[PDB]
Amino acid sequence: ATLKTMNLEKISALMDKFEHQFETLDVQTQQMEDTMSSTTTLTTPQNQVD
Amino acid sequence: HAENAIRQKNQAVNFLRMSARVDAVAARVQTAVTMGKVTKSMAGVVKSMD
Amino acid sequence: FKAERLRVNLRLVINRLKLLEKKKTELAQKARKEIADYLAAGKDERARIRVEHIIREDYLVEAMEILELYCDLLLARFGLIQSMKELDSGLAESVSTLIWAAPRLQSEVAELKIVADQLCAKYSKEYGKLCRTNQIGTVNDRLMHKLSVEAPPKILVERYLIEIAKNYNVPYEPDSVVMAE
Amino acid sequence: FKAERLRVNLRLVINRLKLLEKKKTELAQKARKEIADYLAAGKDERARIRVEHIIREDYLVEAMEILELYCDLLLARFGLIQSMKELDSGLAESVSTLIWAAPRLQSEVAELKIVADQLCAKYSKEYGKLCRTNQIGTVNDRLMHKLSVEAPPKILVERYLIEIAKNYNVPYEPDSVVMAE
Repeated sequence: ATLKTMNLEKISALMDKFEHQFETLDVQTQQMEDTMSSTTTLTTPQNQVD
Repeated sequence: HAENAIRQKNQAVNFLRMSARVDAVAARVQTAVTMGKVTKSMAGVVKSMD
Repeated sequence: FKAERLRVNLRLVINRLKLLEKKKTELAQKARKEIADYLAAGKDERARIRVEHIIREDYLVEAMEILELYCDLLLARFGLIQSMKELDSGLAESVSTLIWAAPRLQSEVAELKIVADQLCAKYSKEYGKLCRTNQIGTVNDRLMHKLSVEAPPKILVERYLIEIAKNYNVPYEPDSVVMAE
Repeated sequence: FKAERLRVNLRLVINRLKLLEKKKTELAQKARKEIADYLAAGKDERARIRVEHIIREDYLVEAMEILELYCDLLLARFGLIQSMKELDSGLAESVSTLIWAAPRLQSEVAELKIVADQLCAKYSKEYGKLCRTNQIGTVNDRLMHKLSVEAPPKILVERYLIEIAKNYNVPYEPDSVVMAE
């Protein structure tokens, strides 16, 4: 029953989708972090941290 | 951790200055409230004495 | 045309320009470090694009400094705005540049568009959106250059890369074709 | 055509290309190890297929580097896009390649198709899907070669196998027929 419902084609497609979705999430995280950092730059000067 | 420390230091200084400003404003407003009560009481006294 | 509206918008523009130039200087430091990292690797033709970004931002910061100067000048001679009906010579440059640069920096500073409005709605001699664009041939040329949307000179980009490399202890071989011509 | 949409999609394409080239370099290391293991055994005609995979992926990574470069170039000269109505020479290559390669890398990078749209919907001189494909004879030839869907040269495959074997301490006897011709 299971391998009929969840076969190799569907599993492979689902996993490609998982990978692509979390890559997109990797991009979203990077951009979101760039912006989060750009928001607060006068409270954390690079010179002071160095 | 250096970024975190510098950020916390700067934001603590900012919060302190901000609290000082709000304290000044609140003291002024409290003075105004007390003086308004006093002025209302003296107006009532003036009316009654008149 | 409202005077106090113009005053308030000028003060707001000044504050906004201060904040923007501060944070842009900081971001410029960080992106210069990024360009140094890029030069550490063999990627060279890409660091030129990054430093184009950087020098564009630096031109922008200088232009914002000039605009803050002009806004403060108008704000110091505001009564001379309210009294007369036609602007004098002392305020020609400020008004002209603040009307010409408003659409340029409209996205960064929003209040600048309101300032441009109050300065276009107050004048009729060669004024009004159409005539305001027609009589814009008296603005500060330097600010026009800072906000000029053009590919910067290649030699200037090479000089920017040379300096960044020399500072960040990274080797870099400038393009002799442009470095010598 | 929307400008800010194009800007955002360009930034997204840049980030996506960075992530993709990183992870593709990593996967290439691992699959090179796999090819070394394959060569350890007597299986040779199969390692050639695996290394074909590898060099295809490497061409792809180089093409993605070039495309990231061009996207950043457009993003650095975005105002020059908004101001003019016809693209200048400095942006001909970027636009041409980003329109030509979009259907090639549409599966890997989705936002690239949106970038191609905004760059085809903004121009009419030899533009539009049909005319956009007709006027695609000015793209970077190198990128065309990197994304060229063709059986790589056999001698190149032999050189790739020789290097991988020499690095992974595995013996390998190249096909003299191709190794010498």
